[PDB]
Amino acid sequence: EIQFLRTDDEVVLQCTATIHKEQQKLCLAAEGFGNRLCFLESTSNSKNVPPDLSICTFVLEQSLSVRALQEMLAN
Repeated sequence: EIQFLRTDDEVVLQCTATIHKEQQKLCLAAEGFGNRLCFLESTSNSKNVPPDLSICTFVLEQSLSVRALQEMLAN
């Protein structure tokens, strides 16, 4: 009944802002071409300004354990 985040699923990372006693919802965005630095795209003001979700989505490839990751990195 409750869905589980599984690998190969496309997701967006959202964080909440409490600036000046206002709940602002922001997503983690990055433009791979050009500036590699990540920035935030606001999604709480979708009524006034459309969010650019095209560059805020990530795909979860692997969910290896810590020990399995260490063995990966050793080998």
